[PDB]
Amino acid sequence: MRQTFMANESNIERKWYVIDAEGQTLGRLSSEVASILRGKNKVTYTPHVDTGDYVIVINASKIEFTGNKETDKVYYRHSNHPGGIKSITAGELRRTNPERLIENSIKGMLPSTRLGEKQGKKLFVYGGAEHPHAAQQPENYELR
Amino acid sequence: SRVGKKIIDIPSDVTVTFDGNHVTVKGPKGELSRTLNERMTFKQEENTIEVVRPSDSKEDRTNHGTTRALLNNMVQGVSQGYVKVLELVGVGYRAQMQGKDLILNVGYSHPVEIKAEENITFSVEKNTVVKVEGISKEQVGALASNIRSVRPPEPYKGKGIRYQGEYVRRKEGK
Amino acid sequence: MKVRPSVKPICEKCKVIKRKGKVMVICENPKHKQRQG
Amino acid sequence: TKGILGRKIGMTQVFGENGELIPVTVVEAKENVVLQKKTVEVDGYNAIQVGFEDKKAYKKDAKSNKYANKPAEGHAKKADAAPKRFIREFRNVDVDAYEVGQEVSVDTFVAGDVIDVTGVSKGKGFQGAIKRHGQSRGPMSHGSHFHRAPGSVGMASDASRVFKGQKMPGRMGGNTVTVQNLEVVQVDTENKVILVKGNVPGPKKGLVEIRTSIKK
RNA sequence: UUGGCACCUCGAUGUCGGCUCAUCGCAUCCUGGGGCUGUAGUCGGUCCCAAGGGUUGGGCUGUUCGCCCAUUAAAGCGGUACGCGAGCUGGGUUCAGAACGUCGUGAGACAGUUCGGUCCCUAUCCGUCGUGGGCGUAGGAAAUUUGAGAGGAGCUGUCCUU
RNA sequence: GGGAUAAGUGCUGAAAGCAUCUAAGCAUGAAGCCCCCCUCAAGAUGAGAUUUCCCAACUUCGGUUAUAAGAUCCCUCAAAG
Ligand SMILES: [Mg+2]
Ligand SMILES: [Mg+2]
Ligand SMILES: [Mg+2]
Ligand SMILES: [Mg+2]
Ligand SMILES: [Mg+2]
Ligand SMILES: [Mg+2]
Ligand SMILES: [Mg+2]
Ligand SMILES: [Mg+2]
Ligand SMILES: [Mg+2]
Ligand SMILES: [Mg+2]
Ligand SMILES: [Mg+2]
Ligand SMILES: [Zn+2]
Repeated sequence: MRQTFMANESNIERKWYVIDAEGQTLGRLSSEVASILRGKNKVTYTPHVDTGDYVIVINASKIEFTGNKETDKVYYRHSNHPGGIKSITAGELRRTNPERLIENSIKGMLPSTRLGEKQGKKLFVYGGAEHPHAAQQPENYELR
Repeated sequence: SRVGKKIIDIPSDVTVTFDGNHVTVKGPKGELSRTLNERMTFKQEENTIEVVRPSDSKEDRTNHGTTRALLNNMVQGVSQGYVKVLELVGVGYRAQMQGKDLILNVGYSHPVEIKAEENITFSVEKNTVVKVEGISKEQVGALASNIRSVRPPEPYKGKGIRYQGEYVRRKEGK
Repeated sequence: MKVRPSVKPICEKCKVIKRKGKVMVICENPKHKQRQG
Repeated sequence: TKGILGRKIGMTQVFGENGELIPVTVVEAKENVVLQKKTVEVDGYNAIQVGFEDKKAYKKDAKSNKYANKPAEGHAKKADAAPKRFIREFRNVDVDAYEVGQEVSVDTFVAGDVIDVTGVSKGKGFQGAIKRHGQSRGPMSHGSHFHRAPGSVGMASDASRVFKGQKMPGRMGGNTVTVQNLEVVQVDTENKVILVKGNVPGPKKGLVEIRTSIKK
């Protein structure tokens, strides 16, 4: 008999969390955050709905890289114009725009679907320690 | 690291204070502060400072040697300072002191001026000899290098700014 | 500078060193200077 | 740094001291007022909003831009100024010097000042690649069936597409253009006119924005 | 590049050169920064970094090439269906005529030559260049704006002085 | 002009009592990179900001209404097409 529970917007409740990016590797922080955004850590996780929780990331500037990624790691973007390839190093990206580095890493670890895009929108990253979502009453989360 | 193992003697006048890895060395001429490697452990005695490598791993051995040498340089520097003499060679080559800054004329249509830095002294003797004196060995060396870079010694005639004890290879003109 | 895959001492004075992940020869004679590449 | 808004009256010539002929553009910069001052504290950047040329006051059944609307009249009234046809910001000018409701005069600029003039270029309408992009015509004889065409628009199977930024026929003119390093030959306080050496972008009766040259 | 192979296309994938318009690589022609020199200076040789921009007009030939003339800072080398024929030309090549040499008994034939010789197509879709409408942007509006992004530009001679 | 760099050139410096531009550290270094200059740009759905304008009655209390500010139709036109 068909007995599997399916989550719906009526029965889904999304919490808010804060994660400190200080002394955390970009990839390993990103991989864990993506799961929280997807709602993989919930027992009521349903694939076709968003059961995941909102996540706030603070101190994005204090994210750490290993080896020579600071210089060697390059981000390429194309403008869709002939010869329109632009490059930023990971270190430079962290300095100029710490938030984008974190966001892009996590968004790359999310599914490329309409739901997936929505799950990425629930991510909020701030380079400083302070965050503007006090009204949301976020709960501090410690990476496992 | 034989160098690392060797203790750094402290002059009685000089006073050294260690704050974790960072070390502040106080001397009559000046006070120098640097941050040593965290792994390296430093034992301070009134007579002398001893630095011991935590492990026999290469990385620690290299840092031990560097740390020891750096600490020794600071203490010696505050005690006596480091002076490097640069001598201009060739006709029409002269040095003149404008305030703190040094002005050099070396076969350039434009006159050359080098800004003075803190904990550095620029002085010219006979208009051909310049002395850079400071507590920091590195800082003295860096500024001296800049002075030499203005006009480096040429092989053919030896004309240019050179270190007093520098040797220049000589090539026959014709 | 001589840039070549075979970097080796041309004379006794030449000294084999590794700088910035590249093997190089340093010597009093400027000619003997080499860089692996 | 100084900025004034004016209309392009037209071009003329003036004879210099040495008898050199100086081509000049006549600009009328009457009725300039500081309508608003923007600061980093409030707006996030420092600039002065300047309105040029008075328009008629609000009327009940205005069908044209000649008469000011209620929203515009309020903004001008806050400055204690009449409603203005053209309003533009000057970030170059220092906010502290100017005050809201202060008249900006031609006398601010002086003769011999190097300036950058901004205006919308004259509109040419729909134009072909030759006129619009300065492309070469094809042969006009020798069996030619190619005269004013754009030429090849790409390669072949490699790419199999036209690249973005391919120069093709389209609407020409109406672009904002800034001519740099022009000079003020003369300033007439009585006529409210500034004489600018050379030619400035746009049609006659077109708004021109005169600023101190950024490059110095 | 010359080939080898015969795997797509023979109910058609137009073939050389030029023109128009480019675009990309760098094994850099010029300009920029360097090392070494059998580098006196002025000039050079060689090697390393560098693709931002630039990189001419003619005579001969269908030519590509090449040679020549006169320049230039320089007259780069390649890829893009040897870029580009629903963008152009059609001189060469590759139909029917004719002729020469040559071969063939002949009809005829010749990467031998010579003279002449029909280049279609109203853009559906993507793409590209311009120009509007709808809705969104949690009230409805008029203006002035920030810039996440994106594009453009980016070259060099000579002379004087020192 | 500025910042960061390439090939380079160093300063201090050990592994390796010497030496060493590099390992830690610290400088300098190109028409090139990122800026500076010019133009576009909030469908930047992450849709931003500033200033100003308009602001009532009904009602089943769910909301509706024409109207406000405003903008158009239509008409005279060009600097626009
Ligand atoms: Mg050999
Ligand atoms: Mg032509
Ligand atoms: Mg015709
Ligand atoms: Mg085609
Ligand atoms: Mg077979
Ligand atoms: Mg078919
Ligand atoms: Mg190269
Ligand atoms: Mg072809
Ligand atoms: Mg033909
Ligand atoms: Mg025949
Ligand atoms: Mg044949
Ligand atoms: Zn040697």
